[PDB]
Amino acid sequence: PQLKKDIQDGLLKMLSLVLMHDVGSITLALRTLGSFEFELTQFVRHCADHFLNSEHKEIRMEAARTCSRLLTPSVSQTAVQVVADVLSKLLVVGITDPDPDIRYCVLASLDERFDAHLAQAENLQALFVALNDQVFEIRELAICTVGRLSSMNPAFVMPFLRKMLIQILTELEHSGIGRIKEQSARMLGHLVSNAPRLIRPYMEPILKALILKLKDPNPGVINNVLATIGELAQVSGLEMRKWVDELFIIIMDMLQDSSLLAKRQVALWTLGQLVASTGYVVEPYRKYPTLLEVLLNFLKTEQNQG
Amino acid sequence: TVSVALVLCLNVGVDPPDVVKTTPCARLECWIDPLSMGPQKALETIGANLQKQYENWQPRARYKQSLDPTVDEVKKLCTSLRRNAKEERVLFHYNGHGVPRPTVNGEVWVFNKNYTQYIPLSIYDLQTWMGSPSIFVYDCSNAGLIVKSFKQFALQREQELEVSMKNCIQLAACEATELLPMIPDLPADLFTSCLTTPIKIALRWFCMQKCVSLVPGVTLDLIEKIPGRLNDRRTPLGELNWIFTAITDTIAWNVLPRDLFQKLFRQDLLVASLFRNFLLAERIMRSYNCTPVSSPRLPPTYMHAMWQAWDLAVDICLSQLPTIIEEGTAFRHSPFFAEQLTAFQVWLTMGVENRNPPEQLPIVLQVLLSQVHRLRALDLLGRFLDLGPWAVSLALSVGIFPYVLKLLQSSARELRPLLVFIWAKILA
Amino acid sequence: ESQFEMDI
Amino acid sequence: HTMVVQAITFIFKSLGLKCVQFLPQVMPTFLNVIRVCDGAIREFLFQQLGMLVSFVKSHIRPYMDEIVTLMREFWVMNTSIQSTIILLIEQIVVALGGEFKLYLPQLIPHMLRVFMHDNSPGRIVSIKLLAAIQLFGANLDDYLHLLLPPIVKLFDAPEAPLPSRKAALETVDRLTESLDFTDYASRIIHPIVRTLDQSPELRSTAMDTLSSLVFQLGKKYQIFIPMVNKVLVRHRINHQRYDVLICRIVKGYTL
Repeated sequence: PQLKKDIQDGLLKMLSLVLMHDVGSITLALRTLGSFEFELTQFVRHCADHFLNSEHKEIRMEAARTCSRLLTPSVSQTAVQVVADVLSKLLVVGITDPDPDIRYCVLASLDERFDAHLAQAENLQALFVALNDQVFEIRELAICTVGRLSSMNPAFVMPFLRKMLIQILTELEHSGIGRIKEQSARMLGHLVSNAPRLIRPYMEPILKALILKLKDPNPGVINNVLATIGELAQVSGLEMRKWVDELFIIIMDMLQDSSLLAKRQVALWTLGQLVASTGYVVEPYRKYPTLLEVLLNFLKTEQNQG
Repeated sequence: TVSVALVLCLNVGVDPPDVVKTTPCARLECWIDPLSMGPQKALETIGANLQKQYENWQPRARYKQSLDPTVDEVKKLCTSLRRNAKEERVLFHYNGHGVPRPTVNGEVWVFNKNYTQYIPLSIYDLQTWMGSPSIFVYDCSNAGLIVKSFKQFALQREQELEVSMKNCIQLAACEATELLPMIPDLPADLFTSCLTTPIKIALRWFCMQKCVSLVPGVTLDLIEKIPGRLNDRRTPLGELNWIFTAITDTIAWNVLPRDLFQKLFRQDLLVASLFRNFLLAERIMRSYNCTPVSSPRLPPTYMHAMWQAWDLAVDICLSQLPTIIEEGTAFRHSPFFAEQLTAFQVWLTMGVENRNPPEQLPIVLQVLLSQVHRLRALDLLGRFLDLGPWAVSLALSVGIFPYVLKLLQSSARELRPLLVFIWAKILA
Repeated sequence: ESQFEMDI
Repeated sequence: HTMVVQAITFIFKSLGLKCVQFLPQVMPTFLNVIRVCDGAIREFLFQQLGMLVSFVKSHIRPYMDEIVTLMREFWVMNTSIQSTIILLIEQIVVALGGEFKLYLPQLIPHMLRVFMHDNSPGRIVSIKLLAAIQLFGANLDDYLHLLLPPIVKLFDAPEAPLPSRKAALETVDRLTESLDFTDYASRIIHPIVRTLDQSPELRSTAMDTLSSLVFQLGKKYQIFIPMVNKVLVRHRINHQRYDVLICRIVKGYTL
């Protein structure tokens, strides 16, 4: 520690020069300026372009995240403008770059302190464009950020959320079965978790849509729908009490046939959430006595202690 | 605008020979089905509802009617309209109903109640008679053909004078290449209806076509039974009217140029009503082969994202509607205006002078009407006008200035300090 | 002046 | 068969719309034959049903449900039945001035399986279906998010046949002028840029398609410029509309 006040200073008098001058050296300067104990912003703002002239995945990912971290040291409006410029340029690098992980890293770099910058529609449109991507995780980040912005900008974001809900339901009802269907059910779950304010008005439509999926026949898809139902129970609370009977019947039918389905843990957890959130805690063992065996027999058959 | 012409080319519901229509093509007119009544009522009640529906727009206007115009009734009507409105505009309506469809010449077919008893009238004659400026409403099966014909003949008049045109407004149902489709759900006078009761018409169209479960329990029976006077905000109709006008004016101010917006939507009540309803009807009517047509150079306002909020304003309001009608439930005020004022405050909170200016200044203009949201709007304006001088000038350009000026005729001395503060900044 | 009714 | 049916068709042709006097009597049985007859003559009957559709259009509205059902049941991607079904789809789009949107979602899950199954060298199965999708126009306002991914995957592949490459690029261009693709802009332009550095056969084509998108995006197109141009410069590729539009955009003067 005793030499740090010198060593880092010396490194700066190198690193700054290496930031100006070279793609490899500038990449090193970025990576080692971010990771280390330094105290440059104008240099990183232009090195954001210089690290791009490279074909290495790790360089792109780590240097993008490092430029994101470095350009937010102290945020003020000038810092907001600089970070917005460079992060938009990195999102443009995202569309230039077919790599999923680089795009995910760039989008996840968006710290919550810049939410005010995203409050304006001129900047929320960038997130709505980010929703228009082919990768699940990027769209998950976009939904989370947009739903967080829902606290501030209803006039801008409410139609976005409604359009996404309608689109996702249409995709689930029309796009057929596949990995994309599982991703779509997960998308609806993320939208529900991040948008309780809209789903609560529209709980009955979305709940009917979710119920019909399970009542139709597809492992994973049924699992995503079931987890989404449990999440809706968490969000809604007492609203689903009228449906608790049918929902418990469906889930117990699954658990009895758990030997033929994936993630019985999800169904058990879903019953727990449903009864805990709706208040049906003691009716089922009278209405549905068999559960008194199952919850006990599960402890002598299933070998996963989780 | 002075005077209005109501030209009724009704051959007592007799179909033309040049069409062969399906069984559910007995489409009403003016919410009246003339096929169930004879000439004395099939021709009269339509005119009665036209008169009522248009007095609802401007009762002051000199309304004149012409049922079964043959030759001389046309000339007397348009001559009288010229005399009353030698310099001002003259509104002029069409239906194109009855026996054979409107043609390029401008004929009428109501001479002696027959397919063959037609009259070779000319558009050039009417344009010569209408030497003054003019407004036209073409609600026809081939209304775009009539628009193209009228543009060409008005251009002919302009060429003849150079070797009324260039001060003309035209609105129409469809394009010349696209006839009105045989949709039973629509009334026959589609373009008269949609510009007349746009609220319930848009509600019905979306209830039929927006195949979404977001608003369960709402059907067309409820839409036909909504209480309200389009200004009584205690019912859905007043709130929906206010919100729809606010949305349309906001999108037009954001999108349309100032040279046309500041004249069409400000210098005449009926022109503003027709154009607002026309943009909403355009959003409805583009969905099928009924491409609307218009005279002024107006970009496609329907594409604007704020129209999505329109659906939300519907989605909330209709969610209350089944008990508003059946159970008489008092309407709950929509959060639309509060949300948009929050958006205005968000733009203010950005603290940047030269982003794109606030899109919600027309919303503020139409929120200064009533106290319950005018107070928030006035506080927001006080915050806004402390920005650079552009914030002042734009407040004059939007049209907020006349409304705040009008608000400075009240006796609310508890409110006057804020109003004088704001008005002192707007006039700077 | 105004195109709407105002609480004035 | 062809001696009877054609005569009826000829009479209907000679009657035009006047054949509506007989359609309540004839068409219910005619459709029944389509459900019962052998496939080889079933295709010919589908073609003659298309002829009748072209004849009358709106007057077979009450029969359109059964027509769509019959089309969907026998949709097995056979080249003959596929071309016949596409002809019927185009004819029904012409007939349905404002009601095709109520029958399009009935066809989407049967179209999504066409693109992502066939791998023939530019077979008519995909190309003529893409032409049909071009013909839809404004009806794709609430459904392009369903059909766009497989259409994109046709040219996105590295070994796409040239008919499958120009198609889904000319198709995007033709739909671009009438539809707003701002929401779909990323998912469209990025996989197009993936193929700009591929074979020269598309050098103009994709760029021409991009030109239309450019005109709609304007200022927004300054997220696609560094992606698109830096791959275009890898080869000698130009397009005058694209060049003048980009000059206008960067200059900020689009008049």
